Amino acid sequence: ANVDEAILKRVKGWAPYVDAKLGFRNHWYPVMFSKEINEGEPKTLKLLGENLLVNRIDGKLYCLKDRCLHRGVQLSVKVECKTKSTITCWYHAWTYRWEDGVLCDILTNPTSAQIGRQKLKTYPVQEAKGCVFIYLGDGDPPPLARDTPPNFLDDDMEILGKNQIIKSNWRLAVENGFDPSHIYIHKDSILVKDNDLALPLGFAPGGDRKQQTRVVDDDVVGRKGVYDLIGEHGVPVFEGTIGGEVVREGAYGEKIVANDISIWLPGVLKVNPFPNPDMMNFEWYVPIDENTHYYFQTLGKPCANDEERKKYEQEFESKWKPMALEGFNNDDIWAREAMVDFYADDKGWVNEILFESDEAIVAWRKLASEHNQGIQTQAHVSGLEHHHH
Amino acid sequence: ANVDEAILKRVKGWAPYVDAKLGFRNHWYPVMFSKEINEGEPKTLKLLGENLLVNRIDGKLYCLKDRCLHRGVQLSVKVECKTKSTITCWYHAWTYRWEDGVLCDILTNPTSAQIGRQKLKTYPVQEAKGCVFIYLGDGDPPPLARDTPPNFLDDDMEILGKNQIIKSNWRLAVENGFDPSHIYIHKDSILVKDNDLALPLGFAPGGDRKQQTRVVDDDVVGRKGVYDLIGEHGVPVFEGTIGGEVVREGAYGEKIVANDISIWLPGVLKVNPFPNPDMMNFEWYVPIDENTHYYFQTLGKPCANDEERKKYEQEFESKWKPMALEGFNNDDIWAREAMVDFYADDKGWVNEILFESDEAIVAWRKLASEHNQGIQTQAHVSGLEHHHH
Amino acid sequence: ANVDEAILKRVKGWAPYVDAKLGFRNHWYPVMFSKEINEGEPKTLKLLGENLLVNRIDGKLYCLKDRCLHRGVQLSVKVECKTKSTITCWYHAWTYRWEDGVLCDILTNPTSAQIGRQKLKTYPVQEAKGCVFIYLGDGDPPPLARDTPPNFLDDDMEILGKNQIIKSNWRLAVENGFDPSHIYIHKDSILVKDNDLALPLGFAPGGDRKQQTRVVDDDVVGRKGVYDLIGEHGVPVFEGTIGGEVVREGAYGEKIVANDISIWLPGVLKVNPFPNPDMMNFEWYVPIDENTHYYFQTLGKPCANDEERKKYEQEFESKWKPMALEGFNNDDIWAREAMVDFYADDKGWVNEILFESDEAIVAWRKLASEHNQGIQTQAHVSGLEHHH
Amino acid sequence: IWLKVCAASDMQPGTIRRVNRVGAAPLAVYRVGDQFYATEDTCTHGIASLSEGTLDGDVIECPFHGGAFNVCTGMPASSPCTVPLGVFEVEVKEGEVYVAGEKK
Amino acid sequence: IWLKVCAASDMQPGTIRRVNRVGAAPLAVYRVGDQFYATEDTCTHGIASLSEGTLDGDVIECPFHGGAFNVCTGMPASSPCTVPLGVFEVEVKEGEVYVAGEKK
Amino acid sequence: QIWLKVCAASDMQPGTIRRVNRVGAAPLAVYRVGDQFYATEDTCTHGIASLSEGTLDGDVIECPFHGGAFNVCTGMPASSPCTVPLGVFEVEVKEGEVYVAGEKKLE
Ligand code: FES
Ligand code: FES
Ligand code: FES
Ligand code: FES
Ligand code: FES
Ligand code: FES
Ligand SMILES: [Fe+2]
Ligand SMILES: [Fe+2]
Ligand SMILES: [Fe+2]
Repeated sequence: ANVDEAILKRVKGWAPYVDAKLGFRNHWYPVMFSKEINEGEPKTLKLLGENLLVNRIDGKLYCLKDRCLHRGVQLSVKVECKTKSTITCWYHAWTYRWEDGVLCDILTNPTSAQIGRQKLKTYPVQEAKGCVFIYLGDGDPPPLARDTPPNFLDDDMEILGKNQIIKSNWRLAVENGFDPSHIYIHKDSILVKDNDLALPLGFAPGGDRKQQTRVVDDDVVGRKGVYDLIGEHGVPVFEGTIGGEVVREGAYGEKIVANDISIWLPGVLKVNPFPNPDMMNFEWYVPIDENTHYYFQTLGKPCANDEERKKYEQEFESKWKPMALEGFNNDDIWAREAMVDFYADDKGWVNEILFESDEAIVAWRKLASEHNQGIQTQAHVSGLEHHHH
Repeated sequence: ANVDEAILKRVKGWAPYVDAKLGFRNHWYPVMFSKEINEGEPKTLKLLGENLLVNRIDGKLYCLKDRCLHRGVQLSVKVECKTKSTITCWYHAWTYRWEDGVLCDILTNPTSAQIGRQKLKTYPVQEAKGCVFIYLGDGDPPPLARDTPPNFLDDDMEILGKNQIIKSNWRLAVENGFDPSHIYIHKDSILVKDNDLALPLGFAPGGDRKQQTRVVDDDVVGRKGVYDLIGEHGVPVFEGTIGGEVVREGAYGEKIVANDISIWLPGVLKVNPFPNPDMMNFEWYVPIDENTHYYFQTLGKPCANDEERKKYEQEFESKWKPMALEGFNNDDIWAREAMVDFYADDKGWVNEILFESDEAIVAWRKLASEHNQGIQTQAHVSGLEHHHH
Repeated sequence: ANVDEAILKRVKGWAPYVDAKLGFRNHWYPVMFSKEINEGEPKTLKLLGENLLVNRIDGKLYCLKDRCLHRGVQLSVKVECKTKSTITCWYHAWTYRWEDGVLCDILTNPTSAQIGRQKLKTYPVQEAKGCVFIYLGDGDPPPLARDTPPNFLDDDMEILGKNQIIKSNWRLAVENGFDPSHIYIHKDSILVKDNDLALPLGFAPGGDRKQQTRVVDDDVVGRKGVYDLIGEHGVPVFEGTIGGEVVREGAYGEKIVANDISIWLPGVLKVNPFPNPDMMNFEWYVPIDENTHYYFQTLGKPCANDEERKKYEQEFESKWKPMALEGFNNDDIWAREAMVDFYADDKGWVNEILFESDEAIVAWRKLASEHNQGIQTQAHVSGLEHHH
Repeated sequence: IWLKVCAASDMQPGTIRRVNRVGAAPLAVYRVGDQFYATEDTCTHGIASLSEGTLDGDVIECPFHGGAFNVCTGMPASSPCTVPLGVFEVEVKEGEVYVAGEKK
Repeated sequence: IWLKVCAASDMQPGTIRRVNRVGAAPLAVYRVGDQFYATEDTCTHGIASLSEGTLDGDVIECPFHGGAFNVCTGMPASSPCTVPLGVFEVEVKEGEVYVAGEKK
Repeated sequence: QIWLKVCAASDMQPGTIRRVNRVGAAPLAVYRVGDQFYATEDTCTHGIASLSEGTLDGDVIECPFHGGAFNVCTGMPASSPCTVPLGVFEVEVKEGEVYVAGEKKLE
């Protein structure tokens, strides 16, 4: 639907994934932090190509599509919330309820037959761990846990992080994140020295194909993902050689980290333990449009009370955020961007020459193709098209 | 021709209009004011996607297509008018007469067989009311009166105005201007308050839809247009309510304006009287290319003598221009721009959800579709194409 | 393959040429000057749409495609030359030899089955007259002389020049250069006056079509090109008229120049003698992508010793470069840019209305169409495709 | 409770007939074969008159944007339409078509 | 006035022959089946020789840009040609091809 | 040793593929085209795909990953993006028993 049929026909093992250029519909996605949206102050954002508006009323979040039903203008061009529970389009005053999107009034013509007979698209919104999740889908939403990695929602798990827009398709961000051998680009990260980490340069695989990963599709919660087990039978590379001569060495620090990595639909990575032996790293690559994504980074650390929460918060600002989220992950950002040209014409999905560790990426592509809840299409963006027969 | 055939097939009520992305060929269009072009100073512009050159020789205006017949370069890159009646291409010196566009000489080869056997496209140009009109069409032009609103050419009518380039397709401009309910965007205009105008928030229609408009299929000079009669049997709305609560009020001024509003092909609106009970407002939305148009604004007021003309010009510069042409119409500009995305992929022409007052727009779309004198195509811009034998 | 088939069908006399929007594959192309590439200092460039990396090792030049075989990233984003004879991708450490492109090591997995079983594309590189030529083609390359105009490689011919990226398709640059009548745009060049040049405004052709040019396809070194012979039977134009009245005159200087003009595949012009009666001007219009090209300008003057070479170099820097390469040729740059719009949609190749002197351009279009060594396609850029 | 439309003979199969009602919105009567159906005349997607549309079987296509509805059920058949059309009862008594002034 | 061009049999069916005229523009003589026609040889859109073009019925296609003309009327048949070709009536008498001296 | 016992010729239907795993070595793929047998490395030279999981069309095997293909008899590429030839291993049938070479042929 989104890609030349000749290409989809070639990638028989994961065509749905290759076709999912706009992301997967019917999944929850984090788009901002709770503290970024204030009471009565609608905020705009684009998710899966759709312009949305989020507002907080009586502390609860509501989401309406930011596109008037009438002439298709963004209501946000000139926000007019004239009553607590509604928003009035600045153009011809069509008024909608945040609660159900129903066109309840039209100031330019209170006798219009459209009143009460049209409805603006709304999307479920849920806040968890100080993060704002939007269910970009149709029908009643599944539990949030289904689209989050294990432990993210733990009661004692304190979540902190940052978010930003990155210029690359979401899939390139995902594959880079789950890529076992990309650890090489982190060899000079400040976190390595400054946090005394043990970090190999790569991995010499061991065992059979099936042993390289653990595909999860029997999670009682419904979670669908893959675990990277390359380290279970492999031999970590600490001395890189060329022509038999050592030209590079891994990091021989004491802190053991990132020995438990997994990727979960709709596209969230869990690195454990990281950036420190007593922490976890959860990062989402949320589709904005075919060329961009939100790089939603979160770090979690169990905290029994305000005491620890405050301390954690302090270290997050002074150390973890600058040394890890940025000092470590920044290289991930330009790495993703570096793959844009090769895959931009969709040809990269055919011409890529993979090697052993990409077995982890293949497992993900297959899992995503088989368990996604829907392929977002441009028609979903402009307006579904069909001619029942 | 210019739109997906699948879309044109759907809009049976006005396919030609939807197809007219580049504008209607064979109509007169104002592009600048007479004072903007002086004797012997060629001026460039783009109209209906075509690059044009206008020059004033012995007081009379002439228009040539700004594209050499030889290698297609714009003559204007380096203007060489070596004799009062001609223009020489800077590249290989092909020389054309402004009067008829004939290739009368070629300095680089005076023996060329092309001399006298080729003709650069010329377009009729006429100055009226200090405005420069170009007939972007083929063959003998019809009277200018056909493409101008009633009274614009009245002997005593004194015309003053402003012109600029706006980033939106010309049709979005036309529809916004003739939109009966768009008056809502002007509720806070400085003109309404500073000129004590009565301005409702909209209208509750009355009578049959047939009574909502008055189509003029022909008049003394072949004019084609539509009058907005929503206020004839409609009820002006002065109190905007939501859930029964009053949240906004119209303006209760004593000056009654805009009792007569009409749109005419090729796309010029007449508002009478406006912005004052003794004046008229005539505004064109001229197609430059598929994404932009000239917003050619004019205000007219009958003047019997030089004394009145001077007084009017003073009032225009000190009040009407900044308070009306700018203070009022600037909101029309951004409303216009807000509709670009929805119609940019041509899908808005199918997905829009219209309501009662839009009968005016529908009437215009059908009138435009039935009586335009030609659909400008990209082939007109590059060179008409036809193949057979 | 690059242009609408309906258009190609219309230009039966030179369809291959019109389709060659990305240039001709399997030809040598100059891309920079020798002094611009230093030992162990990799340089990036795009040629015929392909991103390339050039490096100098032990003095010799090597050229590798700047695109890792693995995930298609440019190695140049972060160059890692761990050893003198190899380059390691910054992403997963696939390491290639500059000499043959062989994937010889992979630091992230020394046991990988890909090691020694993949090869990154390499292209022949040759330095001549201080110019770096890359053979953007496949298989063993032909002698460089085949793709260079006559005398460029002469023993004593000292070559100096300038190079830059220009925003126009390479063909517009070629046609403007070999265009007999475009001489009109140079009528006010500072070179005309400052170097006392004789320069007509144009030419009134004489004789039949075949006499307007000399198509060269019998050259022993295999070079293919066309000589502009419009001046052998014509009548130079020195008095430009409109309605029979003189409105402009040519230049009546003493120095006779540019009466020996020829264009050669893959797209290099030779103007002789120019800009002075004892010099030659050789310029290439190298395809970078569909919209841009390198304007590789060179001026050659015979020099017998190091002493004369230095003299020439100084004159080049103080006079020839600013007065000719820039003072004269700068008008060629915007002239070619002015034709972009008309040909950008490929419709100009159909709608153009040609006149007599264009016989030279037509001759070139036909020569190029018949003797080019291959049409570069977008598939060559992304990866050749073929279904069993 | 019922309004007199026309004689079953006045409508050729596959045609549409608009029924204007005083002080009320218009209705549309369609003859699909030998059976008659009725719905509100105004397309739920805008202000178009469905009686000015094209009937194909039991599906009416709106002249404005190509949206469509099943005239029997009133359910949308083609995008962009999404809101069900109001359906009215029809009776053919004594070779004459009658439409329920009230929607079922 | 008339110019003796050649013997009808000198031209195979569907072929074109260029006729040079000292101190004048060359002409093109076309043989369509057993009929003969003539026009100016130079395409009106450029410098191409129509005698080096492709004849399809009574329409000559220019070798340069695919423009075309009807060789009987001289009117353009395909873009980009827009200027009509000069036509010269021809007469075949005793197996000899004659072409009018001046355009007509 | 030199010849690896694969299976009985009868255990393979025309147009099928069988994967042969070797301890301390890369897997092979045995193809039956009609009543003749051929063999190549099982791993696609263009990546990490298993050709034994692909589709055999005559004497051409199509890789399941990207659609590349090879001629099973010669091992030469048949469809892009494949460009590196497959190592071919001789196969012989002794007493209705299929045997594949332990070392690839050299050319
Ligand atoms: S576009 Fe929102 S009310 Fe008209
Ligand atoms: S492009 Fe104008 S004379 Fe050649
Ligand atoms: S992209 Fe170069 S080693 Fe992976
Ligand atoms: S008004 Fe009927 S489909 Fe839009
Ligand atoms: S020269 Fe004949 S069609 Fe252009
Ligand atoms: S792995 Fe077989 S074609 Fe790519
Ligand atoms: Fe990373
Ligand atoms: Fe307005
Ligand atoms: Fe030049």
